[PDB]
Amino acid sequence: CKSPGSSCSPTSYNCCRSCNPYTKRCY
Repeated sequence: CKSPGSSCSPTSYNCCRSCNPYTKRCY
């Protein structure tokens, strides 16, 4: 995954804790 806080794409949700759609950053 991507680490929390990290610059990610909203729709792919490619974080361990989902990508915040508004900020492009993992919860």
